Amino acid sequence: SNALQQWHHLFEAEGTKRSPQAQQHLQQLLRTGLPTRKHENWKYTPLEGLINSQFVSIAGEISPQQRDALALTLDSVRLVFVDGRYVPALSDATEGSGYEVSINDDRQGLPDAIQAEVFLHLTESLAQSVTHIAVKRGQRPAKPLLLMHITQGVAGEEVNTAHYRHHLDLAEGAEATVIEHFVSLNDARHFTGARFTINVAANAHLQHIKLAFENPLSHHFAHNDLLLAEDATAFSHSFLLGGAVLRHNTSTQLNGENSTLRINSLAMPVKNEVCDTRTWLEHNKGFCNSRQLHKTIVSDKGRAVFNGLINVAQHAIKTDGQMTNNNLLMGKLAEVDTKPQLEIYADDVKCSHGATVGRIDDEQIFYLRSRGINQQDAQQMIIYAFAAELTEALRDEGLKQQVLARIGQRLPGGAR
Amino acid sequence: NALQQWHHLFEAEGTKRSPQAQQHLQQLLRTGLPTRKHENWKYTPLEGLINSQFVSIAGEISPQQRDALALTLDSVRLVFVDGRYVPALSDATEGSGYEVSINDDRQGLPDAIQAEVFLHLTESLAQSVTHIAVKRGQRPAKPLLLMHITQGVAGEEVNTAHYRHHLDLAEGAEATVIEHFVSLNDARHFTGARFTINVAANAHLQHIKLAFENPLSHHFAHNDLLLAEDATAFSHSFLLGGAVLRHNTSTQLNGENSTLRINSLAMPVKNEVCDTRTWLEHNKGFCNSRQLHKTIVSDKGRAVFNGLINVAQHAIKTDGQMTNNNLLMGKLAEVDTKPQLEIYADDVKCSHGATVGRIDDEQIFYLRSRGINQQDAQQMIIYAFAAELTEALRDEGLKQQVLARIGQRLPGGA
Amino acid sequence: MLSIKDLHVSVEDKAILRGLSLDVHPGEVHAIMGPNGSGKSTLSATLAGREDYEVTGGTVEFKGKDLLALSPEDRAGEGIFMAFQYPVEIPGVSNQFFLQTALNAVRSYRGQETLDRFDFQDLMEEKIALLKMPEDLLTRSVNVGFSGGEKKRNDILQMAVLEPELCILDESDSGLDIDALKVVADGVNSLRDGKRSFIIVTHYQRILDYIKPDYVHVLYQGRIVKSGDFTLVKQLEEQGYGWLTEQ
Amino acid sequence: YPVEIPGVSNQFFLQTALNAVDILQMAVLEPVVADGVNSLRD
Repeated sequence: SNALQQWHHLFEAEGTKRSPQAQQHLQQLLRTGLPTRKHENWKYTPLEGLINSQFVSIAGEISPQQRDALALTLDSVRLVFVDGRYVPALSDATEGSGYEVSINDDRQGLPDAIQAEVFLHLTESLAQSVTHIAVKRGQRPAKPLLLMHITQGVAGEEVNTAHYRHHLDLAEGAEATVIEHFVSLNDARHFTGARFTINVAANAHLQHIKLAFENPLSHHFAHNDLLLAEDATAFSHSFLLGGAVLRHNTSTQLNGENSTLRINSLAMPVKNEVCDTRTWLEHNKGFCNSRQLHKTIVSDKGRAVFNGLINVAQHAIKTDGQMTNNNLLMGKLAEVDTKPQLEIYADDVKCSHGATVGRIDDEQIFYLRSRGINQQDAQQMIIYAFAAELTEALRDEGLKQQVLARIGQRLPGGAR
Repeated sequence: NALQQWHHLFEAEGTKRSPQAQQHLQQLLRTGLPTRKHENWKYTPLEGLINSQFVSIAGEISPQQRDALALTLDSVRLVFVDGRYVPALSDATEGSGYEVSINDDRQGLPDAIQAEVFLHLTESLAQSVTHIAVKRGQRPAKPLLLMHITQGVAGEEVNTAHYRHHLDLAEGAEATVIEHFVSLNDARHFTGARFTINVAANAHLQHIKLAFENPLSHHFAHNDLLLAEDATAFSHSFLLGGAVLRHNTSTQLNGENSTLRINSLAMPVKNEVCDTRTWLEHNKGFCNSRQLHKTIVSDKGRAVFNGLINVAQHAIKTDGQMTNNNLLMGKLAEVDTKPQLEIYADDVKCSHGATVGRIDDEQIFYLRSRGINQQDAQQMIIYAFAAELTEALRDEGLKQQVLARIGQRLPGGA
Repeated sequence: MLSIKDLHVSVEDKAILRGLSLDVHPGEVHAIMGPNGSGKSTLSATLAGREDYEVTGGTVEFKGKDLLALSPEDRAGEGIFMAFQYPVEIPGVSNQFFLQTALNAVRSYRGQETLDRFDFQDLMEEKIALLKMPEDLLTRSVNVGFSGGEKKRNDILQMAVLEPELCILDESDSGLDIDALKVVADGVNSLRDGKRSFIIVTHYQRILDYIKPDYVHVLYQGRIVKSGDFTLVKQLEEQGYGWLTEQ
Repeated sequence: YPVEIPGVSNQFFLQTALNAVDILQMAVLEPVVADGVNSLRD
């Protein structure tokens, strides 16, 4: 099997009116080829379970009952996507919601990639449609927009693959919360690709949340972009809790002065899984403040990978950027690779990065247990304390409890 | 091109090349020269070096020229000029505690901890190897000083000299070794160095490196530190010379209960690029390591930091920290820092941090509002910034000479 | 209620306790003393359930059950509570959430019900007062920002709230002066109901002036080699032991 | 809000400021707080 050939085949599949944009990304995809473990950005992320596999794109259909059984409990404006396809019958109406929504394959407006890379090109080229979302000037929707993704694998050794593409434009003064939720229909492995680009205009405020909760055997490769103008505010929270191999990228450009940015993420790989969380940040204008908190909890035979690039352009005075990566290792076979990368070309700044690696504080666990709390609960209380700063940033208790439930379920002293 | 010329220099004396040297030359020609696209070469320019016409000639220098460039210090001084050990200029080592042999026999040399292009170049071109050893339990009365004096030639050619030394501290041995690099004059040259040290059980090593070459030269070095169990090692590098300097210190902690400290100071001014790099492997558990790398970048200068710490599986009780603090002085100053971690053991305490910013705007005003002019105020702060590193030099006389070298790069000039 | 017989315990293969025997009945206060290195910490660690303490011989029975087979939380359920020499800080976990969770746990075990939210608070207030604790205890993180003296007092508050049967003070008098000692004493003494028992592993003797023991025991190379009542403390002073005094 | 200057001792600080030309610095540099300020009334 030749992955590039397979994907090329899916691109040419009979009955596919692919856009010029998609065609350009296909060429880039075939131009760059697949990286090896010798490539600067791929020393720790395995592609073996992908490079030599047969790929198919089977768009099935599910019932509201199946959707509900996997859906989050939340009052939102929910758009449902199944195996790479928007499913109207399973989605909520958007009229009067505060969100202008159109789903089609017209891509004339989409911005160029901040950081071009092989899997971003793959998704752009195989996405069957683009979700055009916009929030008009000064509008602050009452409910969060929820993009629910349901992907399924097929019987056999073939790997069903679906690629999702969404773009959000937050006009001046607009303030919205958008959530991307990914789940697997069943235990069959699948290859999920996703790309959510977002443009944040002046005085606009974004609350972005990503919940990748797919099964243990799937591959999840995504690349989101955040473009901020001046006086813009953007918060992005990612909880990568699923998949055999997951690689998420968030590339950002602060193209306006006086903006505030926060990008957080939690990686929780369990037995044999690899969770790769990466960010790319450009402080192109001065007077912006950026904060990043990426935490990982690795269980026996799991591997967390962090990569955080921060470039501060010359003239970007008064830049205030921080990045923190705290890693907690659960067993003697767990692994973690972290690579912060700072490129600072302005002196009048305050930039810093910090990363820690260690195991859960056993003295605290024993203390809790000596008062009567069982091992499982003591451990959960401490992990929750560890992730508290990330989960509380959700600013939504109801949602927070479901994310915590997902976290607690992946702990050794819980289910394993 | 550069690779062709170096190959020529290797063959110009082919008859005298050791098998190991030949093996490194092969690896050099195999891997070739990196581009700005290579993972570890994004910020360090090689153009000023690879577009040159090279030569490698050894000239004679008098005791007077040596004395004028030498450090004021009581030590056992070995002198190397234009790539070679010079008997007539070196101190006698008889009864000093240091067993010294200079020859091209490389049979006992350990393999490279981290092989790379310039390490191969140096191994392949070095005329000979300085075999240094300190017997078990022995503690030499004086520190060993290896003074290197390299000169460029008149014209456009770039004279290149490559030095190679290996120090072996037997069990229980304790010794301090100083590497001093100076330029005979203003003519530019390409200096290559490689100092490998084997620290045995219970041995205690103190390593100091003073790269004080001229403003136009290139300095590419790679040192290796190998520690057994219950061993201690402190390495302090003050990289204050050369137009482009790239220094690597690769280390392996192969025994439990060892202590390691590796520090470096870089102060790139006027279109200089100073590249300080470390590679550390905690192969066994129960070891403590600390790294403090500070830079002060001033004009169009660029400081580059790269630090990788790998903690092998089961290396429990590892306690490693790495800190890179960067001070930018002007609007055109630059700094690129990549502290990295590959941790494969859970019962450990590993952390790293990197900071980048300008002089504390509040400390300066407070000082100025008391009568101190701006420059003096900034110098005080710069010195306080570098003091954490300079204070590691217990020999006051040595420390003062290092501070004076630092002063040459300050606004006032002192 | 507690019976320790011919207990042998080693740490990292070093024999620490070499045949320690002790008998504690309901309503008794026992003081264990002696020099450093003779077993104080190993005894406490073994009873609490620290996992790095190898019991190579002997027995420890509590309420007719083998205690050594119980996990730490079950020993607490059974009724054993230990005031740490070094109370642990739990950042991100409020004393309220901690105590509430602990109380429910031991109440569940033991087959009873826990207090009712607001009642739990009427209990706290009463205890925060009894031990001169910060009124904003419930919302702060367990022992974070507390001095050594405050951490010791917090542990006693825990003791009074979780209501154990056998209370062990593991050199928790260390670093405390007459004032703190007196407050700690008022906390422990308030727990004397004639049924609960106490084991005071002394750092120093002064604590025994406020919490008078019924029994006093002296350790020597991991064994109790002398027992008596409170008057024994004065007798030991005549031996000139260096460990007997100076905090 | 007095400013902190790590690495620089008051001695070097004061000596440098003096040869160049809080209440303590005011008294030492001669340009409970009151008694410190009033004593400088010449």
